[PDB]
Amino acid sequence: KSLQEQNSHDAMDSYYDYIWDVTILEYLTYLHHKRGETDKRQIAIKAIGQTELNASNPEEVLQLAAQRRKKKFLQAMAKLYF
Amino acid sequence: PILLFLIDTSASMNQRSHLGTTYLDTAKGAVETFMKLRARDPASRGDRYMLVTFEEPPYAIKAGWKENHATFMNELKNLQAEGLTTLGQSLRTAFDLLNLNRLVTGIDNYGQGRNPFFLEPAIIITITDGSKLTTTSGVQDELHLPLNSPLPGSELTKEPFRWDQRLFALVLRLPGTMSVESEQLTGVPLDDSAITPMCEVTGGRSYSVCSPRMLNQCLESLVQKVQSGVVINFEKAGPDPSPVEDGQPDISRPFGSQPWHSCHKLIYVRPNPKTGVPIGHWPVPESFWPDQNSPTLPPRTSHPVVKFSCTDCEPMVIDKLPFDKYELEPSPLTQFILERKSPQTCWQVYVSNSAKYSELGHPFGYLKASTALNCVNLFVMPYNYPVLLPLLDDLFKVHKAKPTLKWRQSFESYLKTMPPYYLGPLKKAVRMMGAPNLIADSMEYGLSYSVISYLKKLSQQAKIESDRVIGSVGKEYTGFQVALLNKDLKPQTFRNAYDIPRRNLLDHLTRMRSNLLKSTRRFLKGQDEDQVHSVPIAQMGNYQEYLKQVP
Repeated sequence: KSLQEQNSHDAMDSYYDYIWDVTILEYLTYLHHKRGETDKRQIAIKAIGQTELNASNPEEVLQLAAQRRKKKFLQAMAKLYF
Repeated sequence: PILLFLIDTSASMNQRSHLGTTYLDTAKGAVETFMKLRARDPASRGDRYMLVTFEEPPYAIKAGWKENHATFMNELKNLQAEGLTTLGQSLRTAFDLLNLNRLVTGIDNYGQGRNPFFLEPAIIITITDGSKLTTTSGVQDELHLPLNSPLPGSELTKEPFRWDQRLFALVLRLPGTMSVESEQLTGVPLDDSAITPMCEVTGGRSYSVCSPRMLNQCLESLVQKVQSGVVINFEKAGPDPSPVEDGQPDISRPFGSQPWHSCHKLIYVRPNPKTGVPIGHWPVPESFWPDQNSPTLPPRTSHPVVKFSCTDCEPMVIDKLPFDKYELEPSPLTQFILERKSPQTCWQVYVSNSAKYSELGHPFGYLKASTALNCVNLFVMPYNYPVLLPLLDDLFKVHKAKPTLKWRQSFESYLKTMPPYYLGPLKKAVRMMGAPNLIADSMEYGLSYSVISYLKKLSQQAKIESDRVIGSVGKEYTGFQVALLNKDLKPQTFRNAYDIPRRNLLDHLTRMRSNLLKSTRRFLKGQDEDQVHSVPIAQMGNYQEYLKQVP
């Protein structure tokens, strides 16, 4: 519901590095293909096609990539606010 | 047969494996290697290839009945995985295509029984990844097919699939980093996906792959299972399996959960060597006594439920009466019976709710071990064979057509107990028997007038829907939309001044002037027209004269 809207006052593409779920990136690619984003779609494809965020990795690799992205995103929020 | 591939085109199918290639490219390679391994088999001259993607209609059927092999290749190699994981709609669309042409041709004769000789073999293979099922509203936990009834006549069968088609699933689980441990299992595991219960219901199996070698084993196994047959659900009912006197009954044998209770398993239908269509004689009976005044037939099961009784009997095989016999492919029922090792005994198979007075059904067939004990065959005769067959024996032993009286009363009792749609084949039966006096044209009715009118009207709407679907495949104030860049634009630099960029404009201008001052035999409207996809020697060499025989 949040990603469907078109009035974001934060960044779109440069926050796509702090995502680690294939489902939400799947929805992002679908939204960008429907709504005409031919360039944010390629950013989503590059994010999905990483050999770090595959669904069938060992669980340790996935959770460690998740906590790395959690650290970087929370630091980015502490960069913006705080 | 009909090989249909349901290729998942969701964005989650865009993950990259350890091979440096995407999951979708692995799916295309799986289709290509399936082609090669199927073409190795010297029985695949006629095999119609179809492709369905995870895209909303009418852009759902990539290749269908009216396309050819080259367009199937071109649409296969040009797939983009940019959708959602909508498995239910795509599966319903594939089944709707296949059952649509099925009900168009009248391959399934409703009301006249079930004839497994009328067969259109079909295997559909869904290649996906096992991600979460996604809609536009949220994630869906459990796979539900939509029930909108688009195809006319969908209410006459409970399940959207049929008994001539089988579902298999290739779920790609290739890890991003290669596994240090090497998989050494001969068999392919089943997956914990949401597609596995569906393919177990339809009479298939879900192959789970984690390595390219595992993909080779899965695809070889999938090639080995593409044959022609009918999937029927065999179940036991009533008495327990009979303990052999030589065998020892044991408490350790499970009396509550035994692996061959129910099996949705295949039986083989060999083609006719002289024609191709198996010239058959006997139908597997319905699950209802036909009321010839009911306005509607009850909806039929997609997969027949046949009950076998394990009570030992004698296989009656009469001379010159054409029975029909099938081979049933390996199943825990078959390994049990091959462990029994008794080619002089048979088990009695029947269909419930097929009798006028009894919920139990009089036996219509027997399953029987072969002579070499290699496989267990299914022998089907007309309905109530232990009653009918000795009287036919008696007529060709003594009576010589024109019979006695009590035997007449025996056939009036039999035809009162006889199903009426079986009135079709049994008449045809005596056309091989040598006794045409038993033919009576007075009784030919098997269905009501209402259901026949409904069947004709259903066939007409099926023809209209078939035409529609075949035509569908292969195709400054509040009103302002900014145009997007088109890859298939083909910017024609000589036809229009708008398409020339500034930085080469004067250059191009001189070239344009040269064209209008060339005055050659051929005038070209494009600076660079190289080719499109393929540059063949044979295609261009045909457009020339080569007058050199040199003999």
